[PDB]
Amino acid sequence: MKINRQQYAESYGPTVGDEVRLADTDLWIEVEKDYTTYGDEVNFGGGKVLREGMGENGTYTRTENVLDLLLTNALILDYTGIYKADIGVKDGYIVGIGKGGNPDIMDGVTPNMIVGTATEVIAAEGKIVTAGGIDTHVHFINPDQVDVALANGITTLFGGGTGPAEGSKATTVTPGPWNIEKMLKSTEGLPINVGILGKGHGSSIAPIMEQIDAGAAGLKIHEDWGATPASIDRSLTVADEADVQVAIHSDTLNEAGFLEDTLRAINGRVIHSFHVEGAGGGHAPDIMAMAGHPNVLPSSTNPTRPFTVNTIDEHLDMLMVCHHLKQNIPEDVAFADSRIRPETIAAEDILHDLGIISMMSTDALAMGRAGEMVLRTWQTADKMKKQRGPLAEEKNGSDNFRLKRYVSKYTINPAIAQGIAHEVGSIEEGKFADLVLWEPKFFGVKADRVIKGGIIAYAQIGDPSASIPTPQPVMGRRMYGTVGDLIHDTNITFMSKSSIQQGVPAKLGLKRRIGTVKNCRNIGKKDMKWNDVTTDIDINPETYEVKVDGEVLTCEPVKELPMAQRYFLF
Amino acid sequence: MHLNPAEKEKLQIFLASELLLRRKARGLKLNYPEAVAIITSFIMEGARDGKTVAMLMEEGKHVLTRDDVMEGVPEMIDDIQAEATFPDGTKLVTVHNPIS
Amino acid sequence: NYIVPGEYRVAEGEIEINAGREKTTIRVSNTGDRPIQVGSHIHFVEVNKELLFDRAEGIGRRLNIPSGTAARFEPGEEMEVELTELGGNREVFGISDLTNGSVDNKELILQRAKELGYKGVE
Ligand code: NI
Ligand code: NI
Repeated sequence: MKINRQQYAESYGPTVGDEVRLADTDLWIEVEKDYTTYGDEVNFGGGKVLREGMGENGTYTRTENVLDLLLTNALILDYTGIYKADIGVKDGYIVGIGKGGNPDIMDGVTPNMIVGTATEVIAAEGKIVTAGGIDTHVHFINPDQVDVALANGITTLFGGGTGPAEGSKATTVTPGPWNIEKMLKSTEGLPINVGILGKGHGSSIAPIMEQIDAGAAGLKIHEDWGATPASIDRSLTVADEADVQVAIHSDTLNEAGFLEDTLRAINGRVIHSFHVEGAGGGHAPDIMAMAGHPNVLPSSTNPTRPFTVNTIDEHLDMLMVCHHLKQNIPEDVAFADSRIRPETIAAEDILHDLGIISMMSTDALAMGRAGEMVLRTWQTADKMKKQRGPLAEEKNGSDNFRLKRYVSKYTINPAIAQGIAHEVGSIEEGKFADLVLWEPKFFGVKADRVIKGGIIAYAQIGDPSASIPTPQPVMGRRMYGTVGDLIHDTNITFMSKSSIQQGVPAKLGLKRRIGTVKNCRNIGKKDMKWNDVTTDIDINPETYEVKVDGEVLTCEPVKELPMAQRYFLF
Repeated sequence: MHLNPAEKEKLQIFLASELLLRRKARGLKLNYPEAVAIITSFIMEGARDGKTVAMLMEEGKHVLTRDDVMEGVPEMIDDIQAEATFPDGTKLVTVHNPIS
Repeated sequence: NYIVPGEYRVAEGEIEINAGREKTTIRVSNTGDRPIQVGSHIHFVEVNKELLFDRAEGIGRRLNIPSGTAARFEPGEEMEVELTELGGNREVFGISDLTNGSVDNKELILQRAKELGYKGVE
């Protein structure tokens, strides 16, 4: 018996060789492979297949290969591939990617993906499923930023801050043992994974290190606290001992050094270079040349993504507010102004496209939009397809290679950089079930459902007083995963090894899952999935022209983007 | 007033429709959320007027046409559902493919 | 061209379901007075007792129809359906409790079926 492809895709989501448009972009992803057995597809509903004695096994207890949750017929978009599969979750973790159902009567059932009495079902047929976004440049300034991030598919917030204090409004820093402990306790009520960065500043080891022992998951070196050769050096020495990542916002002022001085202080050690283009901060004008080095893990923040006709005009006042500058101070204005360059922003687009800048991040509330990391990643990929064409690496009008390059910037690469990719960052077996479903029409704009540790945490859903959940108003709402003590089991607080070994979680009464930061000192640019290019980046000091391999990297600002006015109410 | 949860929430649909109607009156092609709001508030107000569910299921297809909205908006909206207090109590109105 | 956000561009060709499995066409009658709708993955011999058909020809089989669809029999309606073979371990448990094991045990299945009044045990 045969089903035409149009009808097949309508019923079960797309299969091998079918292509899906991403939102209202010009990007097309193609199904690369499909783990199903045609005719034994799992589905749930009245008179469907996942029913006792049929696609649901009525024999096995939960421990015997039965899933807690089966996502049926997902179109996975991940660094590991773009393919069709069932996703099986158990104990909060992804335990099987393959084909779920009942081995009694179905062919090809992955052995640990049995739908049994214990199995909950989420229908993903027709959806695109990605890992939760990993935002490693977060300022904790306003607790309302968490729903904003969940709504655009972000499930991990790494950064610093104590609320709307000027230190935190400028810098991703939670300074010292007490602020750290306070924010670890606060984190117990935030329905997202969190990792906290200590102040990466000091000329002695102990003041820096005690932050790591107190529970920080990494360090931030920021010029507003003095991004000197000493603070850089001491922070990397702490990090190398503690096995945590250091993020840097370097000395824009070139006050104690130029870029080559910062690199000399870094001394080949691993470091995550935040907002590498430099509008968000860094040696003027040539901080973006850090993204060519093998020991640098380079990220962009999002207000320069991608290069548009209004990008430059918004930047002056934004910067002045974030860094507590005064327009009535000319050197303040000069400092601000030196950071804002069309030349480097235009080249930043291309560097992303070439896999030279490996990661995206928001910079939430301190020159960055908490809910637009995923959004602007896809806008950039779309603008690059339009201006530069499909990449050479693609096959048959599909944008799969670009899609894998770009999805990696906000999922697996930030996780790798932070030392948390054993837990999160991708849809792989063994990793925490942080999953985002998207309708293709809303891909990258508004997440359908956000799954945190195997339970839906956030959903676009309608009137709670209605007969069914689809009537208006459909809006993003926290779900049962955020409620009561479930908030503890579905979210991870990432901490250093020494704080975990010193019993900080018990000391502070933390009930959240505790994740271990590890393996971040022996990684480099080569470990950035699909974004591993090292090269000599030349930035002309007088014209700010960017060159790679002898060629100028330039492109035009666009007047319009997709994933914008078709979707947003404001 | 004794507002319950739904009454408070549904006020925002009326407000979003008012917003979208001003945008349409100054000549803009409406986007997705705007078009949904307009048709949703149309339904709820129609229920307040005492129209039947069957009437609104059909009237809902003629509130906005494809030239009212941006490219691709018609095909984004498979249906619009809304519940409101009719003369006979709360009922659900499902408008299939409201914009052609 | 006209953008429909999230639209598919499906490949060419057709999907053959239950490929490589024996197919069998049988005639089935709803002898009851209320409608009976049978899903794609129910062991066919274990369907409602009032469906009349050669019950032996349902053993180890199910409807050869797209996963999640069904065959609907109105009261008194007789029609032909095509079956396919169960796959996997070819075991059936629960449902109407006619098999609870290998579907190879025809003999036992038919005996239970007949005893409980499942029509058509030949
Ligand atoms: Ni910065
Ligand atoms: Ni920042």
